[PDB]
Amino acid sequence: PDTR
Amino acid sequence: AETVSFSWNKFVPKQPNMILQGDAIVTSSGKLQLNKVDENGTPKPSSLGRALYSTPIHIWDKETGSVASFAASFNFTFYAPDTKRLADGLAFFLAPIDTKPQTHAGYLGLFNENESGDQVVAVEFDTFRNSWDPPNPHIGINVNSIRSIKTTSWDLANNKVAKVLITYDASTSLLVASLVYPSQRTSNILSDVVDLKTSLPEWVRIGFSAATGLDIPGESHDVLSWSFASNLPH
Ligand SMILES: *[C@@H]1O[C@H](CO)[C@@H](O[C@@H]2O[C@H](CO)[C@@H](O)[C@H](O)[C@H]2NC(C)=O)[C@H](O)[C@H]1NC(C)=O
Ligand SMILES: *[C@H]1O[C@H](CO)[C@H](O)[C@H](O)[C@H]1NC(C)=O
Ligand SMILES: [Mn+2]
Ligand SMILES: [Mn+2]
Repeated sequence: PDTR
Repeated sequence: AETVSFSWNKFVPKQPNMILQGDAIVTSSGKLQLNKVDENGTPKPSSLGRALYSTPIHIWDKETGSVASFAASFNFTFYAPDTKRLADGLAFFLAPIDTKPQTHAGYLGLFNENESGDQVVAVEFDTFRNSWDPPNPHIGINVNSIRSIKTTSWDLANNKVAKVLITYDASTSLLVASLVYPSQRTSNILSDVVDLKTSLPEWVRIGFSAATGLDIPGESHDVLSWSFASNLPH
């Protein structure tokens, strides 16, 4: 799960 | 045969052989503090700092087609207040003469989600898992992209001294990077091939970029010493  | 070399075991404020960018400063205690930090040591989110060696390095020559070999070594530490939530990381890199900071956070101030802006070659010490990343912190060799062409596991230690050695052999085009924590007696190592001619301009600057996390503090990054030596034969 990558952020932004 | 061109050569250059330098070394030191402290940094020193306002030293004019050093180009600072972003949040970078040199402390009175002689550390290259790459990230913004509050009064007691705690990193601020969306910090990014870079620092370059003043002198451009002649990395390859178009006329003769020859390529430089080189070696870089340095000690670095990090402070993470919460050891289970970490902040992107730190990298050693070569970039164009006029290189400026790129996207921060997970791109480490070195690359961008789009095609590109600079031509960058780097060895990353990556603490946070982005979508392009393998699981767990790692060392990586990055060639014009944040997606490392190869990675290996990196045995983090909060606060402890990491002794890095990075070498490039033009005769094999092999970039090799090793990390050692002498207090832990742990070692890590990585190697892959990289064509400098197709990934960098003839002249580059070398240096460090370190980014903290977007929404979170994560970890600060301090470089304590630095050596480099390079050789461009005919
Ligand atoms: C990595 O580099 C640093 C800085 O050169 C070394 O720490 C310094 O050396 C001695 C350690 O006993 C002290 O007098 C200094 O105050 C230290 N400086 C700083 C800024 O911390 C460190 O020992 C080196 N580690 C290695 C080569 O393993
Ligand atoms: C999103 O935030 C996290 C910290 O929570 C990391 O900094 C991560 O690298 C960020 N994502 C991107 C794409 O920069
Ligand atoms: Mn990452
Ligand atoms: Mn990575």
